[PDB]
Formats: sequence, C-alpha cells, structure tokens
Amino acid sequence: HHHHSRQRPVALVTGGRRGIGLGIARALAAKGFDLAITDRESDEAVIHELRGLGGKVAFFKSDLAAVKTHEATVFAVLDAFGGIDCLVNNAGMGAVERGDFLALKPENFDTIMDVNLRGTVFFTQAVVKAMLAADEVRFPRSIVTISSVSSVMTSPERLDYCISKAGLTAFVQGLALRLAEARIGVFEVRPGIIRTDMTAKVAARYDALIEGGLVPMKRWGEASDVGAIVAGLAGGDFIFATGSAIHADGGLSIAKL
Amino acid sequence: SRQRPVALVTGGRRGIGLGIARALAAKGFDLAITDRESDEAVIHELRGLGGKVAFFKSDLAAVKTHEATVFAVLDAFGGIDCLVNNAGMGAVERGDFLALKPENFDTIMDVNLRGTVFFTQAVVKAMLAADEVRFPRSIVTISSVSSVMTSPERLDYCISKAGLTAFVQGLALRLAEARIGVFEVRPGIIRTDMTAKVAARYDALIEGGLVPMKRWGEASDVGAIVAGLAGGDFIFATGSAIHADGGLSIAKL
Amino acid sequence: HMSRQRPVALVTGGRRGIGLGIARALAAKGFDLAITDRESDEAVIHELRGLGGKVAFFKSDLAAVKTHEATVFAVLDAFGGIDCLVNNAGMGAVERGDFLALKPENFDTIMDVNLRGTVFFTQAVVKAMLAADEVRFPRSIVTISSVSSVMTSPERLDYCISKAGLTAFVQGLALRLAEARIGVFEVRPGIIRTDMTAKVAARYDALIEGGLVPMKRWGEASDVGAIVAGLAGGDFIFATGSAIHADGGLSIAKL
Amino acid sequence: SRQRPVALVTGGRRGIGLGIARALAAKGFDLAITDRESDEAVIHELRGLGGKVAFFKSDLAAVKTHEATVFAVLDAFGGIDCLVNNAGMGAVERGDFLALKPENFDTIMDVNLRGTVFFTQAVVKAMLAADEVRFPRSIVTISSVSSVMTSPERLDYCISKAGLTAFVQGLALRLAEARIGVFEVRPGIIRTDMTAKVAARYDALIEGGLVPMKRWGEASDVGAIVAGLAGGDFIFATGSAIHADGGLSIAKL
Ligand SMILES: NC(=O)c1ccc[n+]([C@@H]2O[C@H](COP(=O)([O-])OP(=O)(O)OC[C@H]3O[C@@H](n4cnc5c(N)ncnc54)[C@H](O)[C@@H]3O)[C@@H](O)[C@H]2O)c1
Ligand SMILES: NC(=O)c1ccc[n+]([C@@H]2O[C@H](COP(=O)([O-])OP(=O)(O)OC[C@H]3O[C@@H](n4cnc5c(N)ncnc54)[C@H](O)[C@@H]3O)[C@@H](O)[C@H]2O)c1
Ligand SMILES: NC(=O)c1ccc[n+]([C@@H]2O[C@H](COP(=O)([O-])OP(=O)(O)OC[C@H]3O[C@@H](n4cnc5c(N)ncnc54)[C@H](O)[C@@H]3O)[C@@H](O)[C@H]2O)c1
Ligand SMILES: NC(=O)c1ccc[n+]([C@@H]2O[C@H](COP(=O)([O-])OP(=O)(O)OC[C@H]3O[C@@H](n4cnc5c(N)ncnc54)[C@H](O)[C@@H]3O)[C@@H](O)[C@H]2O)c1
Repeated sequence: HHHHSRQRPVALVTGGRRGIGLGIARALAAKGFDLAITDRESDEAVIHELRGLGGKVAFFKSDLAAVKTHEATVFAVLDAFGGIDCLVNNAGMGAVERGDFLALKPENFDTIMDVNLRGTVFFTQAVVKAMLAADEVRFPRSIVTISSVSSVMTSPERLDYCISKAGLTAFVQGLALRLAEARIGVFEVRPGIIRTDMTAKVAARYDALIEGGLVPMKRWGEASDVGAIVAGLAGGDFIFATGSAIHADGGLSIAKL
Repeated sequence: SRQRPVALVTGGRRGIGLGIARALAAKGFDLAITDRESDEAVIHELRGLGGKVAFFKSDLAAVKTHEATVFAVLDAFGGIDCLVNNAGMGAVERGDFLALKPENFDTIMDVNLRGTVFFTQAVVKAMLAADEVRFPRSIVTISSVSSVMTSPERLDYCISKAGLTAFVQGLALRLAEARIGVFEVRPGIIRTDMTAKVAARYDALIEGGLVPMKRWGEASDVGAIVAGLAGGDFIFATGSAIHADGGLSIAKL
Repeated sequence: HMSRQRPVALVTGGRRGIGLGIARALAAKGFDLAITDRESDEAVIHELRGLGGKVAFFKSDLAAVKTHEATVFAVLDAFGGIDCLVNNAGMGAVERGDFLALKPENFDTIMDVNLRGTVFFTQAVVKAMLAADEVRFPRSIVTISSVSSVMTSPERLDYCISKAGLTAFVQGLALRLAEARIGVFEVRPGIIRTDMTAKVAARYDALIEGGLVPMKRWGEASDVGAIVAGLAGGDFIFATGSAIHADGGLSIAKL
Repeated sequence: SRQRPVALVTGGRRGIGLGIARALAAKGFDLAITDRESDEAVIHELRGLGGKVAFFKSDLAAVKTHEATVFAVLDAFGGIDCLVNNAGMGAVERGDFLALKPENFDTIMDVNLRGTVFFTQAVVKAMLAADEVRFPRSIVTISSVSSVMTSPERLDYCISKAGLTAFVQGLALRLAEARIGVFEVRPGIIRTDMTAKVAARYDALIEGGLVPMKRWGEASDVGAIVAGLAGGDFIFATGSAIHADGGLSIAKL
C-alpha cells in the first residue's frame, strides 16, 4: 500500500471529476488502467462509479495553477501506485468573460493562462521527472494533452482562451521531441463542441449551429468520444506517431469553402 | 450477413501494405488484398492469421478497371467496411528539378494521386449503397511526410502526396454524414523495398538524429496505427492526419 | 554589352482577370511585360503599352508542355532576360458537383493546366533564369494558387487538389532557388471578381455580405496585383517560401 | 491634420526594431520609438532620414503604464497609423525543459505575449477612436519562426511566440472592418544581440545550409519586409504570416 511491480498500467487524469476528463477516465479504466484522478474538489459518487469498472481508483486534490504543489501531488501518486504510465492533461477552464477584445481584462487573462497553459506545463514537468526516473517500464507510456480546436480556430470574443490553447499546441511539439528517446508517446487532442458543463451556457446557440451544419457529422461530441480516442492513443499502438494532433470534433476544424 | 468486417488494402502484398494487412487481420478483419503483382505465398501466410483472405489483381493507375475490381470484392465479401489506400510508388528518378521529365511526373501522378482518387471513388460508390452497416467504417489513406516536407530532388513525388492530403480533407466532409471515418497517415522513414536502394544513407541519417526516435519505422508500426483507426474509436476524429514517423515531421530549430 | 534597363515580368494568363490586374500593377511599377495566354486581346496589349514600357504577347497553352521551351526562348529573344515570373494562368473545375460524379477526363484537364502545366512552364523559365549572365534587378517567381489549396470544396476536389499540389511545388522551388537569390512566393486569392467567379456570384454575394469574408467585400484583380507587385520589387527576397493570402481574411480559421 | 503617417515601433533602439524604424522612416513615416531604458542617441541617428522622431520610455510588460505611453504618443504625433510589435526577449536560461523555472517562464511570457497583447489593446483603442484616417493603417507583430519550429531547450520562448500567432489571427478578424491590415512577421536567424551568444552555432548551421539562402539575416531584411506591409499594398492580405528567414522554416526532407 506504499511504493505500489504493478500488474496494470497507471493513468493520471487531471480534471477527471466530470466532463471530458471523466469520460477519459472511464475509457481508460475499461481498457484496464488503474486511475489517479485529480481535481479541485472530489465527487465520491464519481470515484465509486469508476471503481465499479474493476480497477484501482484514487483521488488527489490539486489546483493545476498551484505549481508549487505539483511535486507533492506526483509524490502522492507514486506512493499510491508505484509509477505513472499515462498522463492526460485534461483540466482547464473557459474564458472568465466573453466579450470584445478591447474589454479583455489582464486579471482574467492571467487566471486562464495560469490554469490552462502555465499550470499544464509545470504539472507535466513534475510528472515527466517521475517518468524519466522510472526504474521499470513494462507498459506503453504516453502524455495526452487536451487542448481545443481553439488552438487553430480563433474566436475574437475570447482570445485569452485561444492563446492559452495555442500555447499548448506549441508545448506538445517540444515535449514530443524531449521524450522521443524515452519512448513516451506525446499527443495533442483537440475537442470541438462537446456536451459538458463548459458548453452548457452556450448550449442553445451551439444547438442551432449544429442543426445548421457547422459540425459535418451533425451531432454534439460526447465525453466518451474523446475518451475512446485518448484510450486508443494510450494503448501503445501510436508510439511511432508521437507528435501527432487528433481533432476530436466531428470534422469541425476541417477548413472548407 | 457478414459476421466479420472487411478491409480492402491496396498494395497489400508487401511492405507497409502487408504490415497493415497483418494488423487488421489480428484485429478481426477479413482481407481483400489488391496489387498489380501477385504473390499467393503472401496470401497463404495472411490466411494463417485466422480470417478470410482474397486477392484481386489491380493496377491502381488503370482507372477504367476499378469498377470491376470493386464489384469482384463485393462478390467475394458482400461489403467493404475499411479501405486502406496504400499502393504507391517512389519517384522514377531522383535529381535536379531542372531535369525532371514530364513522363516520369505522369507515371507517379497517375498511380499515387489520380489512381488513388478514382479507386477511392469506386469504393465509396459501393459503401454509400451498403444495405447493412454493422461495423465501424473508415477510409485510411497512406500519404507520406513528403506531403508536408519538401524534397527538391523528387518534387513530383512530393506533389503527388500533397495532393492526397487535400483529397483526404474533402473526402472526410463528403462522408461525414455516412459516418465513415476518413484519415490520413503520413509514414516517415519505413523499412521497405521503397527505401531499400537508399537504406545505407537513411541508416546513417536515423543514427544522426534526423528521426527523434532514432530508429527505422517498420511496416508493423504503420499497421498498428492504421488498425487503431479502423476499429471505430476515432470516428469523431474524422479528417485527422496521423504522423507515422517517430517524430520526423516535428518542425524543430 | 549593355544589359536591359527595365526589369522584365512574364505573366501567364495575362489577358484578363487577375493576370491582367497583375500586369497593370507591374507595368505601373516600371516592368516590361511578356504576356502569355491562349488567345490575345490586342486592345489589352495596347492599353498596357499606354503605361510606357515594352509589352509583347506570346500565344501559349500552359497545358502543352512540349511548347514551353519555344515560348521561353521567344521571350528571351524579345526581352533578353526574365526577372519575374507570375504563374497566374489557371482554370476552374469543368463541372461543380458530387465527387461521386467526378470524371477522370475533367480531372485531367484541370490538373494538366493548373498543376502539370505550371510546373513545367516554371521549369522552362528557371532554366533561363539560372543561365542569365547579368542579374541587375531583384528576381522572383510568384505563383497564384488559391485559398482552395488549404480550404476544401468537396464539389470541386480536382481543382483543390491541383492548387494544393502548387503549394507543395512552391516550397521545393523556393529551396532550389535560394542560392540564386530568386524570391519564390505563393499568393492565395480568396473570392475575386473575375469571369471565373461570375457564375456563382449570387452565392458568394451572400457569403461575403454575411461576413464569411471578414473584410466584407469582393476582392478585385487590382488587390492581387498590388500584392504581387509588392513581392516582385525585391523587398521580400529574405521571405522566400512565404505564402500570402489575398482574400480579405477569408482563410483565417474562425469559430 | 498630420501630413505624414506615424509608426509606433516597440523596442526600436537597436537590432530588428531599429532596422524597421529606419525602413519606415525611409518610406516617409514619422517614428515613435519605445524601449525599456532611456536613449538620447537613437533619435539623432534616425533624424538623418528627414522625418520626425520621438523616444518613449516603456516597459512592455508593465501593462498599467501602457495607457500613459499611448497618450504621450498621441500628444506628440496626433495619431498612430502603424504599430510594430517588435519588443521581446529570449529565454532567460536555455537548458533542459526539466529545469525550466516558472519565474523565468513568467518573465518571458510577461514581455513577449501578455505585454504585447495589452499594448496592442491600448494602441487599438486609440486607432478606433481616430477622427481622421488619411493613411493606410496596419499592425505588424514580430513573432518568430519559433512560433512554428520548436526548440526544446527554450520552450517558454516558443510558447510565448506561438501565443502571438494565435493572437494575430483573432486581431485580424477584430480589425477587418476598420481596414487595419494585421500581419505576422516571423524572423529566422537575424544578426542581433539576441543571437550573439549562439552566433558560433548559427554560423556552422548557416554555412551548412540550414538556412537555404546561406547567410545571416539582418535587421534591414526584416525592416524592408515590415515597411512593405505598412504601405497599404497588402490590406487585402490581412491575417497573412510572412517568414523573414531566408527559407529556414521551409519544411524539408
Ligand atoms: N467541452 C468542450 O466542448 C471542449 C472543447 C474544447 C476543449 N475542451 C477542453 O477539455 C477540457 C475539459 O473540459 P470540460 O469540457 O470537461 O469542462 P468541465 O468544466 O466540465 O470539466 C473540467 C474539469 O477540470 C477541473 N479543473 C478546472 N480547473 C482546474 C484546476 N485549476 N485545477 C484542477 N482541476 C481543475 C474542473 O473542476 C472539472 O472537474 C478542458 O481543458 C477544456 O478546455 C473542452
Ligand atoms: N517506405 C517508406 O518509407 C514510406 C514513407 C512514406 C510513405 N510511404 C508510402 O507507403 C505506401 C506503401 O509503400 P511501401 O514503402 O510499402 O513500398 P513497396 O514498394 O514495398 O510496396 C508498394 C506495394 O504497392 C504495390 N503497387 C505499386 N504500384 C502499384 C500500382 N500501380 N497498382 C497496384 N499496386 C501497386 C506494389 O506492388 C507493392 O506490393 C506508398 O504509398 C508509399 O508512397 C512509404
Ligand atoms: N477569381 C478568383 O476568385 C480566384 C481565386 C483563387 C485563385 N484564382 C486563380 O487566379 C488565376 C487567374 O484566374 P481568374 O480569376 O483571373 O480567371 P480568368 O478566367 O478570368 O482568367 C484566367 C486567364 O488565364 C488564361 N488561361 C487559362 N487557361 C490557360 C491555358 N491552358 N493556357 C494559357 N492561358 C490560360 C485564360 O485565357 C484567362 O485569360 C487562376 O490561376 C485561378 O485559379 C482565382
Ligand atoms: N534576432 C533574431 O534572430 C530573432 C528571430 C526571431 C524573432 N526575433 C524577435 O525580434 C524582436 C527584436 O529582437 P532583436 O533580435 O532585435 O533583439 P534585441 O535584444 O537586439 O532587440 C530587442 C529590443 O527590445 C527591447 N525590449 C526588450 N524587452 C522590452 C520591454 N519589456 N519593453 C520594452 N523594450 C523591450 C530591448 O531592450 C531591445 O532594444 C524580438 O521580438 C525577438 O524575439 C528575433
């Protein structure tokens, strides 16, 4: 129960209490991963549900923006599981206030950059330190970062959100190179329009946009769509595809005229 | 009717296409192998992987023959669930663009781009008319990192593969409502007969760090990726491009 | 012996549309002009001569690659050298419709002109440029592709493919010509008011008015000409390999 | 009503920003120059070109000072026609990503990305409040090929520049109806203070052909490009990115 040769691979999913992160966690548990979930607060019903899929599941309280606590969080994961095979950088937030770029406030820019970009980058640094020190490597290893189609499609009413995600796109490319000899597959997943709490406030507009054809596959994405994709990348069949970006968007980001 | 999904793999007799065929067989697909060259010994070996396999002789460039080939695949299997556009050829000559000959440009374009486009058309006609759709469906097109990394000594090849990149995007839109996942796979430096003549120069480059993973790609690397996409988990990712290159195409300074 | 005193631009498909807007802009900047096209418009040539330089017409089918060497030699005989090549000649898809109905012969027609023809015409011109004994002016090759290189239209994939092939060609051409200090650029027009767009004016009208084009207007041939003339003047030599979108923002990916 | 257009060039006391300022002055612009520390001499160098030149002390990272800086510019010149976002800094330390310090990440992000974004915000407010628009208007942002080419030993620098790429795209949409051309310029390897400590590595790479044009870039190369875009001929190309790199960022195999 301390220092836990492991029989199952270990995925660390940030922001895994709900939404896309929970869909990812369910998919990884179904493919046979033990789960270390982080989030700002716990949901005991969630942990129970995930435990009903047959694997080991533990929750770790963490503010992704609090970079000074990341090393301790990674220590807690290692003490509970012995190693980390898959990191899913999922936790993130939308813009504090959508509106004219001329009204964008620096405090709001800072909040979202601190979480989505700065927090993700140094949480990844803390985990990679542990992965590179792993004495044994018996499972495929991956780092999957949930960015957004907003990395490559701009929304002028929330340029702080777009900038933070585009920064992740750049970070993934460099991280892939840094981890290539360690045989850690490094991938970017760009969700489009997914049914979660982050899109609930804009749900009516996105409804009509989806009926109008904005999304070529003409439906909302589900957290289980992103989860199936992430679990596919974490299984090891895509190791030689390190550096690839996957668009989990039903074709939304296909440029068309 | 059919109880196992059917993959049609062009150029599936050897190299990357054979790696893809093996990986799809392990994933539970029956196999329609097409190629302009026959090798029944390879077909026999594929049958050892547990599924049904049939071979169809086809020249990818001979677009007037594609309809009959697709009809023959339908006759044998009743339907097509996955198309892998793998058949292709390298440049006839490598050398100064100033010496590029239009006949050699034509040979490569007729196979890699024109042939792939209209062979895909013939298969899509069949897929859109499927009575039953019981398995995930996909069209996976093997282009190359040469779609996005230029080689001035073989611009005809690079152009043919860049054309495939554009075709894939439009095809994904056309087939989105039919729920056929449409993907591009860009192999980097893979150990096949296509790289055989330059195998010593690439051996040197791979060691020197040109490929961040510092190894040859294998047909089985591309096969595992293609089989991952064909299983259905990536349907909502239609239009995606996957680099099967150990990091080769990551732009770095 | 005394080399030419004005730079020479060869503009393919320069009889009308974007090619003519490019020709007018280059003539105003002091370029002599070698215009190629399938048919001549003598009134156009006279109009271009009104700007004060030498203008000469050369009948050429861009798809007829066996004739390109003779065309280039005829330009050299008349002008002594080529400083700027504008690859502008091109055609729209023969028929817009479902990809399932696309015909190989129509695919070939578009590919033979837009892609194959452009590539080997460029090859013929580059042979001449690399043999030039004197280089007194900035040199460039500017290729008019399209936003369709990077924005797909499933009802005319042959056209998109032909232009996406040009994008790849321009990147390798820029590498081949970097030591010769020939600036190689791609220009991607968006929706421009020419005979190529006249049949779909109604649909583009509404897209434009609705802000699909962020600048909310049709492009004109003079918009592309101003951009091309800017590139041909030499200030962009160190930007070789760059692509310019002449589209009022159309191709900015937005959500 | 002012009779010459006014360009505001950040970080314009040396290097690329000074080359841009020189190029704009030669094209008939008056110049408002900023930099962190005072400079009495750059005015006299630029004044030889015949226009009006003024220097303004401004820390680009100090967003609360930006409003006063812009007002000081308006007081001296009446309006701003062209903004060149040139000020920036390289990574505080190069080294393994594993050792990247958050404080150094913050310093570079505060200047290159956050500072640029909110200084543009302040300047744009002035431009949209203009009574008179007699000259072509533009905003040219100097990012880097590091926006699109990764350097794992300085990922903070790359991320800050990639953020600018996204910013410029959204800014171009925001200003499209105001007829303000919005452009990104990506320098490659330019001979300035910023490359001085790695000039030996870059000499070997440049001579080896990493840069296809096989020479160092100079401040006047970027300046000629930026002045080209500021002249109005590229207004219908708003949103375009120009690579000022001698072909460095052309992806090649
Ligand atoms: N939902 C979409 O349509 C969509 C589209 C593109 C990208 N994304 C990205 O997907 C990811 C998941 O978002 P979602 O849609 O599931 O939203 P969500 O709000 O439903 O779930 C996000 C989870 O992350 C947690 N989280 C947020 N900030 C955190 C912090 N500072 N520390 C720790 N945990 C934190 C939240 O508490 C929550 O449990 C985000 O990165 C988001 O930007 C979502
Ligand atoms: N090997 C690499 O490093 C590499 C890299 C990037 C892309 N690719 C692409 O991968 C694909 C497979 O190539 P490979 O490396 O396995 O080479 P390969 O030559 O070993 O195999 C190609 C197969 O396709 C068949 N084929 C060729 N021309 C054909 C035609 N006209 N009609 C029908 N079948 C035809 C051949 O008979 C052979 O069985 C090609 O599209 C190639 O361009 C290869
Ligand atoms: N109009 C637009 O909105 C738009 C957008 C993007 C790209 N383009 C491209 O701009 C270029 C110019 O087109 P345009 O809009 O001016 O159309 P256009 O039809 O008005 O003019 C094209 C000119 O090229 C000539 N030409 C065509 N095929 C030729 C051939 N085989 N050989 C020689 N000359 C030939 C024609 O005779 C004509 O004079 C083309 O490459 C086109 O694809 C146009
Ligand atoms: N030199 C290259 O090879 C290269 C390549 C790509 C991009 N760039 C970019 O070009 C721009 C100019 O850099 P350079 O090469 O001329 O280097 P430089 O150091 O010589 O010039 C940058 C100037 O900006 C000033 N500056 C820095 N931080 C500032 C701040 N907070 N507020 C105000 N002024 C500030 C510096 O004092 C200096 O005068 C930078 O954005 C740099 O990132 C340079």
